[PDB]
Amino acid sequence: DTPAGMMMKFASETTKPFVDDYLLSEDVRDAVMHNYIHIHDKDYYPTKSLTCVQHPLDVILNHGFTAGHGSSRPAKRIETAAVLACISLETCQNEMHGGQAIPAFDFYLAPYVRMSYQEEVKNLEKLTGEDLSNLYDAPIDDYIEKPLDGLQGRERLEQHAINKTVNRVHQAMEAFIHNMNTIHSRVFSSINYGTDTSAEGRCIMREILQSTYQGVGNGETAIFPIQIWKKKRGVNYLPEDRNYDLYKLACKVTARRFFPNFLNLDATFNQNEKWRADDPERYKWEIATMGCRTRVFEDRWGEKTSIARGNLSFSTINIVKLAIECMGIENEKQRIDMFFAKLDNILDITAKQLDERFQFQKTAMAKQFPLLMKYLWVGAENLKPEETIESVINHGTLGIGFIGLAECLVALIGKHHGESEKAQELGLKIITYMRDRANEFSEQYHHNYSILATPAEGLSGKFTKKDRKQFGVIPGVTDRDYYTNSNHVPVYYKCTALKKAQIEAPYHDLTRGGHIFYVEINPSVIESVVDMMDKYNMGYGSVNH
Amino acid sequence: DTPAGMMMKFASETTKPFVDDYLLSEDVRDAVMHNYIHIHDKDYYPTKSLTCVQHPLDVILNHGFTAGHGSSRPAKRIETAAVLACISLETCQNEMHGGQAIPAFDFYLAPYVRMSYQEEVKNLEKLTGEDLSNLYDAPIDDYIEKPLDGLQGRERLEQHAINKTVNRVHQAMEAFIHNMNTIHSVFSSINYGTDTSAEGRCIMREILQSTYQGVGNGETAIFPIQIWKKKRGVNYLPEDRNYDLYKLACKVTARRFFPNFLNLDATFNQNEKWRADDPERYKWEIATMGCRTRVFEDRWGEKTSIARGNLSFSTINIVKLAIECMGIENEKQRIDMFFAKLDNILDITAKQLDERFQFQKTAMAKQFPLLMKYLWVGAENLKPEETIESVINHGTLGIGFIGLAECLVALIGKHHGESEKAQELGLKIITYMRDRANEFSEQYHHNYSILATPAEGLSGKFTKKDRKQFGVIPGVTDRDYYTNSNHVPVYYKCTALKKAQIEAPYHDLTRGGHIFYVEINPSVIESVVDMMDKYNMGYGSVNH
Ligand SMILES: Nc1ncnc2c1ncn2[C@H]1C[C@H](O)[C@@H](COP(=O)(O)OP(=O)(O)OP(=O)(O)O)O1
Ligand SMILES: Nc1ncnc2c1ncn2[C@H]1C[C@H](O)[C@@H](COP(=O)(O)OP(=O)(O)OP(=O)(O)O)O1
Ligand SMILES: [Mg+2]
Ligand SMILES: [Mg+2]
Repeated sequence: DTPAGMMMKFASETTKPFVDDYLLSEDVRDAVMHNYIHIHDKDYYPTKSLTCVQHPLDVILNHGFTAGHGSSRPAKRIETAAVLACISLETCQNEMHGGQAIPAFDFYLAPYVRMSYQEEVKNLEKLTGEDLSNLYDAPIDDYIEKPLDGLQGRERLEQHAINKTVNRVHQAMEAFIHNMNTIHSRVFSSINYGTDTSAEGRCIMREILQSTYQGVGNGETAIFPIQIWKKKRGVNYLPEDRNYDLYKLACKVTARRFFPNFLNLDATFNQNEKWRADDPERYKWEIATMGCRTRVFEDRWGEKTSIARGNLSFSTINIVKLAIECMGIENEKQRIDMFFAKLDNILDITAKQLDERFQFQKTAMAKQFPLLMKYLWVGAENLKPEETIESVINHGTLGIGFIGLAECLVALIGKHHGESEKAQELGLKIITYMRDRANEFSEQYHHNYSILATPAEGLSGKFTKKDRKQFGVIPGVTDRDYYTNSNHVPVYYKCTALKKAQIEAPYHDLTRGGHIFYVEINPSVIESVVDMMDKYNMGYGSVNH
Repeated sequence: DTPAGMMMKFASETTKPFVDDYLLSEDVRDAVMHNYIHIHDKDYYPTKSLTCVQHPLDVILNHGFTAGHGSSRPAKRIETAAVLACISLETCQNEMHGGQAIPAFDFYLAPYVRMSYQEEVKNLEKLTGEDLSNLYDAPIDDYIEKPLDGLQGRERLEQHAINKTVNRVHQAMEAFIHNMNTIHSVFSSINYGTDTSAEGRCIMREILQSTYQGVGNGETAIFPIQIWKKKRGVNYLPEDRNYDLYKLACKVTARRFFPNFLNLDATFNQNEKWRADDPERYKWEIATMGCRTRVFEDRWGEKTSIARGNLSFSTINIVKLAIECMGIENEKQRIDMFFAKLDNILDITAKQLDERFQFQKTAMAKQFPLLMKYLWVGAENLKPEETIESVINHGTLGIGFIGLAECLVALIGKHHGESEKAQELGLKIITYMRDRANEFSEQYHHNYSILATPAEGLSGKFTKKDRKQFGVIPGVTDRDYYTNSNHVPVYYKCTALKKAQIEAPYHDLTRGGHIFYVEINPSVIESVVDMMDKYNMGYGSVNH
């Protein structure tokens, strides 16, 4: 109970009551206290703050940032480039109410391994006068480390120059892990890597994979940052691929430290038509994600990219409450036919909730978000510091959620989708109907809408605690607490690894906002999980304990 | 208009009235709503947070800190030491409502220059097989940079190994200055000047040369606030060891208006256990922050400033009483009414400080991570829930005033820059407060002091309400922006010597804080410091 916690707690409790009675609609706020819709991050509504963003780190490292009275200059070393990444992540956090992500962590910091190598290559000609003017552009397969025991030539001062760069990058990544793990006040951070096939890129991947195995402190396991591995055929999946070595190392780390996660880049819906293996800027047309299971890929009025975009707001739905309210009728054809009428009126209600906040997030000032509306958003750099930022906000995304499929799969047929085949077919109808209605609203409201599988990181037992107080204790529904996740097989049901994958697989295509796959337990038991993610279309996956 | 600027505004607006109506006493609330006492940091009352502290960095840097789920290990390089210092100064800011100060900056960071130099030596023996096992304990006069154009043997490796340490320390100090200046969405101070070893001088020079280049495209920085410590026998006279750094500091202040100056002789900053050969002599030396705060003596402990600090302080309005005392014709009666109107308010302020002290106790050692574990004098002897009560008694409490010149014109008609009768009456209103502070310290069993408030959040609060109540009075309520504690008015044409002579005597009486302010080559700065030494000053600042 620090003073910082007691200050934000007061702020949170004095802002939500004002939001409900002065900033919402009588039609929408009616369902926000009736166990139908949960408006995420309601305490930050009066501040016109967006949720999360993928940082375009190339615009800050090349030309410095000038926020407030603090002015910086272009970086020239690995040490100063890694720190500026933390500064950007810790500064934009005070302007947005969600998480911060770095897409293409390998791509972004790759050039500054080269610059730090040229600095050493001219601090060794000072002691030893030599015209070493060719190591600037010398191709290097990778930067490796080995004993300097036996060498009597230029290589002994060449391999040593590589030898001291890895440690100067080794400490730079160890400081990155500790610095993002020391939350003093009261910071959610995520990094994705794996798709860069160069010497500079591969140096970053190994040196942060070996610092998440030793741990923080006296051997403790770190919690932040959240690390994600990007898997693509032809690069790092098959044994013949270039980065197969670094794929078989991340599975060893996950067997003792439970990181990183795995992102399936084939996925039949993560593909793009302007991705080439020879493009220096090919990282634009690749999917990146955060630890909150958020996807921002497509665009109805722009190019298909994820950099410099993000989420604006999202809300969660209670599909269990509708199903429980539909009991009593005997015939099964009418209970199911009444469920979809109770879902149409809440999807339309949710859609107006997002639009009413889109207008409020408009008419803002670019100076309310320093370092965001000047360097981080797509349409910035074309606005005076006060000119009503409106022509850059249309590229964001809006989300609609749901929770508790298994419980609503036992309120109409009696058995959930882990012990019945009739229960699995009805599960794809209660989801594919929601996906279709998002396209109608996006054309109607002139925006981007999507369907989300909510992480339930702040909604663990809010719905079931109040559902018990209304209807009672119903066997199999309100008798366990802790509603199951989006569509997962219940944790109290004995199921094998394979049978769990065949059931949760089809739903990932329908939900374009986010999804995950969880397995609870040698690295062989970890690679077999990733194999299940290729035999079917998965997208995201995680193994923990 | 940032969201973090609206959330904090909401928190303050919803927290202050609750403090007013459900946490104070009636006798103190009545005065706090009646332009007599202003309570500093009123919005942070319900959180049992203290104000400021001087960080003992040695315990953190020797054995690492474990706050929350983050665990750190002992440092081994200059970069890690500086980053750990920044982390400590940024973490404790979330547990206290005031500023953070680092005393003995050079003393604290000296050994890690040696550690980095040893690392460089052992890295340079790697390339060329040579037994350089004696440079670990080789005395060095100082670490200086020079060209390497022309030399050979076992000296261009052991002078260039020292020529790369200076760059590493230089970049470390530049990163420190820039990181303490970035506004994410923090008030910090560092004190240095008294260490005479090679490493301390290296650190002092490498930060003084960077507070001149500026931040960004050669722009003047604002943070951290830097303070220079001046002592006879070390860095004042031309014969002294650190005279060159003193002249360099004057040159930097001549164009960037930093650092300030702290007079260590002062007749009241002296200590009886300070020796020139003590490795721990920095304990018995005065340190200050940018908010004019002094924590030196102790009625129930040793005389030091490390690991101590302030708990709360409040400001008084002596102008209101003097304005209220007008109308009577004779001067003796008007003067005698003033001290009567002052005594009761002094007692009220003492009671308020004591009651807030009583509330601040009964806290938990787990409400201030790393503070009640590594940063206080009596910590490291408490279980994480043992209700700290035996470590809080070493803090301090503060009573302040504002507007001496205006109260000097409500009784006699002239302020203490145009009369000698008005200068004698200004040395009574402060000595009475000092005597009453000693009496209350004897009574309430605490430590109390008198302060000259910085007026960083009280600039025009009092004058508007006084104008609304009494009217417009020529010379009193006609100028806006009440003068500072005891300074000569800015609208009076005065030289520097006369201002120094007028303002000098008050610094001994005010043991909480004070400053001497001058508005414009290092010749002028040297003259200001000479004026400070000629009388007893303690603290001074020159800036345009
Ligand atoms: N920015 C940071 N914030 C918090 N802790 C940090 C930061 N940077 C480094 N640390 C931690 C990592 C270590 O536990 C500790 C000391 O770092 P360091 O000097 O590298 O020592 P070490 O013993 O880990 O190094 P070596 O690898 O040479 O043995 O400080
Ligand atoms: N910790 C930090 N926090 C914020 N800004 C920082 C930090 N460290 C460095 N900076 C800023 C200030 C510098 O002007 C800028 C560039 O750093 P740096 O790599 O030292 O470039 P430079 O051009 O000053 O170096 P050089 O001394 O080689 O000329 O980064
Ligand atoms: Mg280390
Ligand atoms: Mg630099």
